[PDB]
Amino acid sequence: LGQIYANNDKLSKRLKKVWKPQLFEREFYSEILDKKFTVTVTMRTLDLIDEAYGLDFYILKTPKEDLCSKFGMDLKRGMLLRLAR
Amino acid sequence: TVIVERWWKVPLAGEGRKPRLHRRHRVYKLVEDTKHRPKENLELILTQSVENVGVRGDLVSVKKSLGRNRLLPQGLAVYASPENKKLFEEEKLLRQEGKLEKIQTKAGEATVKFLKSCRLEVGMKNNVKWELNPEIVARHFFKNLGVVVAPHTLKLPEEPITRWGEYWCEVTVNGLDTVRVPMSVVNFEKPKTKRYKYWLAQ
Amino acid sequence: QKRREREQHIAECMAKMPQMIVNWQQQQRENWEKAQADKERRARLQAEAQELLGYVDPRSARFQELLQDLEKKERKRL
Amino acid sequence: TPDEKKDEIEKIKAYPYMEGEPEDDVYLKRLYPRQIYEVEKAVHLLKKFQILDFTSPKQSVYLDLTLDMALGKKKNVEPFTSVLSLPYPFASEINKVAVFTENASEVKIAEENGAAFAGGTSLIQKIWDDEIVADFYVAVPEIMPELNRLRKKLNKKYPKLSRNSIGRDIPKMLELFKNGHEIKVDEERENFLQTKIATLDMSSDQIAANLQAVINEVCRHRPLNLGPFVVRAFLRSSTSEGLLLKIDPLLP
Amino acid sequence: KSKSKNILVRMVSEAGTGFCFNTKRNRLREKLTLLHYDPVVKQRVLFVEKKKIRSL
RNA sequence: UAGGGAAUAGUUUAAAAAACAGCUGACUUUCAAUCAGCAGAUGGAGGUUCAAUUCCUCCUUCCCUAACCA
RNA sequence: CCGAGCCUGGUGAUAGCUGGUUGUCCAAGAUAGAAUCUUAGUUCAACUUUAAAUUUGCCCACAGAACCCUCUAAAUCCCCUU
RNA sequence: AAUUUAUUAAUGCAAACAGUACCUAACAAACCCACAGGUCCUAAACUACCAAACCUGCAUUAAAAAUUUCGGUUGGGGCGACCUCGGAGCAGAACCCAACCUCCGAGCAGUACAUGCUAAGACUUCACCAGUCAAAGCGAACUACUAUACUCAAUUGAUCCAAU
Ligand SMILES: [K+]
Ligand SMILES: [K+]
Ligand SMILES: [K+]
Ligand SMILES: [Mg+2]
Ligand SMILES: [Mg+2]
Ligand SMILES: [Mg+2]
Ligand SMILES: [Mg+2]
Ligand SMILES: [Mg+2]
Ligand SMILES: [Mg+2]
Ligand SMILES: [Mg+2]
Ligand SMILES: [Mg+2]
Ligand SMILES: [Mg+2]
Ligand SMILES: [Mg+2]
Ligand SMILES: [Mg+2]
Ligand SMILES: [Mg+2]
Repeated sequence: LGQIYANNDKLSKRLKKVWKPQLFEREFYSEILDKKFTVTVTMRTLDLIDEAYGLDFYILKTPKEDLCSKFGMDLKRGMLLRLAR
Repeated sequence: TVIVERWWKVPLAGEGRKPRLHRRHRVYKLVEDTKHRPKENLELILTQSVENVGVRGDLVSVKKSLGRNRLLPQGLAVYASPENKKLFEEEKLLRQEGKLEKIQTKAGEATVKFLKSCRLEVGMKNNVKWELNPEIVARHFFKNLGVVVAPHTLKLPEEPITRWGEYWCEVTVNGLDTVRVPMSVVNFEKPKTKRYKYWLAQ
Repeated sequence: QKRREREQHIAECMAKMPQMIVNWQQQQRENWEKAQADKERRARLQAEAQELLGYVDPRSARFQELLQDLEKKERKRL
Repeated sequence: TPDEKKDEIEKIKAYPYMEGEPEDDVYLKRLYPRQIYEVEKAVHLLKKFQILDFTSPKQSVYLDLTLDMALGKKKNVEPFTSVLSLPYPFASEINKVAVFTENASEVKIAEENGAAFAGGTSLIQKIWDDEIVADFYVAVPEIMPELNRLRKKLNKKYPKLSRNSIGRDIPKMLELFKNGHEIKVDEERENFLQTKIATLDMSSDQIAANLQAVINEVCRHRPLNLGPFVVRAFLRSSTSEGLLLKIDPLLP
Repeated sequence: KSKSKNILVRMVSEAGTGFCFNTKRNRLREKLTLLHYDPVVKQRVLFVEKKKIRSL
């Protein structure tokens, strides 16, 4: 949620502007939980999962402030509880 | 991802303090939208065989759509992580020297599948007396079927062929798979004549 | 290096200058003698033509063209 | 630089090619790029094919050259015919040349240098009133006014200064033509040049020399270092497929 | 505000010093070559018009 | 102003040609058309080359495209 | 009291516009202009006030300040002395 | 009227998402071959189509709106006219002096190419800004073209900014 100058000229009108992410519904498989989840994601999430070599690594490695998802934090607790027990 | 930057400078806050943001610092300019960037490929290690690439343990660079929507979900491929690379590398050593048997390369599987379902038209000229030998027959794979066959691999029926007829050529692909293709010896027709005669006519 | 190059460029350009002036002075004298030739010839031809026809683009154009042809015909012979 | 012409030049450069047979013994041609290169091996291979595909021992090697005959500047060069005899002219005998010269001593120089057809008005009138066929025509400046009658008949094949076929010295094209072999040009102007090099029985070294001569001959039209003049080279026999030569070393 | 009969042009010294001055010339007349004092070399040098600054 | 491109007979095109106009005529009541003739050109300057519309350079005019803000 | 409701808040809105601006006593104190979306206002000059510095200020004798053109004007400027 | 398209709709591109197809106009002139056809006089090269929507980003065009303004002088305002600069009268003789007073003009042109540099002392449109004249000096010019701050009355535009 921000503002922009029309035609990128500070002397022109200042307009409200919202940039929204492109959302995709994709299916992921968790090895630790042995379950498939249909989750709305962005292309960034897919890239981050690729760099982590899987959903389980992404969920476990990513700190709370980077996941930015209550569902993601719930998956982390589920995975961690299975590993702990 | 949209990447933006502020039009107006934000004053330094210092160590251990939060920046003082005025309402002018909400004015942004679009630096870049990363969805328009040139797409990069995804490096995966194959598990099963696929038409494009099929050697188990082959490091393949695929389109991110292909890897994410097909290979990885179905188990046909795995991530090229350091741990996975080590495991597949170890298996390669065993295949080369150990009990584990050697397997066709990516191209070898493609040829074998084509050689299983193909018939060779070995056009031979009527005027000149001709004897069919591996070298001559090898040439016709290149011209007719488009396969580049090494002369030594071919195994002919071992009966001298000087008459138009039907025989069998046993092709060995890379030394592991032996395919027997139907062989149709026919009177040679030049490319232009054969295409005009039949392809154009019908 | 920059200073040495600029000084060298000026020195070279300024050793040619004396001859350049000689050529320039002659061109001015030549232009003075060409203007006189033009002043004379154009006026006479154009003046006579205008007096006859109309007491003047067509006549001027003709004289301004045939004279060029005469010079070209000499250049063609060369 | 028209998009189609320049884009194709970009595309043809893109076509991949490789050195050496792939590891696989038997491989589908589609699965790997073009491979066979060396000009020596290429000639030897073309002889191999001749034996396998029973055909005449002597055949015309119709080397087709995808020579960048364009893009000197953003303005493109044009197709000409720089005629030069190869070091060993192949056994084909061609002696067809028409010379226009009337009431001039050039009539002698024309025939002295081996002109097939030399004449003036009588020859010009024969061309207009009745059919006659020569491969190439030459005319002195004095006869060009009269020759203008055959401009329409020859459909721009009449002598032109652009092709160096108008001049007091006729032997520019006349003398060298019989031994010389014309570097003709494409009709579609796609830059491919079909120019026979040698008979198949010609020794590899002689054919290799015949190849190098053409390389300099073809660059003659635009021998500038500004724009690369050669892209690909396919040495094909009459009854064989073209082979991609490694011409880069031989270019300069 | 009137018909443009003259133009302003930049005269560049031929000494290589790079000293320049602006002069007014008739639009239809040929490019000016002038002998003008060049302070860098401290003597009169030939100048040649290079560009037209504006229309006068 | 910026670069790109362009300049051919009075006019419009071509690779030094054709078409129209001017037409001088012939023939049509008149006029058009039609036939046959005749004039006619390589923006300007400089240079290369034996020879330059066809190589290059500067200038004029015009177009294109983008400016024309303060 | 709808050319656009009402209430609260921003809010002590802003107003070159009008109105108002609280004890005593004395003193000096009137007015060329310029620019300005400026002529109902401002800023700079000018005038006016206070303090300070050191030196002339005012009034004015001769001599002196244009031809062209009609009223050959009343006067002015400069200016020692006083 | 200026500014604007965030918004809404349409269109294009990207993003996202399937795969599908891979390309044929001889002809012997001579010779061979029982045919069917071949030898010579080329039998090369070359991949092309291509995923409907929704959503997101970037553009373009519309609709529908938003924000803001609507100069001054003026024998009231409007209408007409005027708005900067120079010469003359009013203003007769140092300077200054107004009217929607009376008259005439300017928004250049032409010649130089030292209309190079530098520097006492002055003038000044009643402020400021701006504008004006200049000895000596350096460097030139010069052998007497009323010559070294051109002729000309006005012949003109600050700051920011832009180009270089
Ligand atoms: K009142
Ligand atoms: K006011
Ligand atoms: K009144
Ligand atoms: Mg009410
Ligand atoms: Mg108030
Ligand atoms: Mg008092
Ligand atoms: Mg104003
Ligand atoms: Mg006032
Ligand atoms: Mg006194
Ligand atoms: Mg306004
Ligand atoms: Mg008013
Ligand atoms: Mg009034
Ligand atoms: Mg009005
Ligand atoms: Mg003053
Ligand atoms: Mg002096």
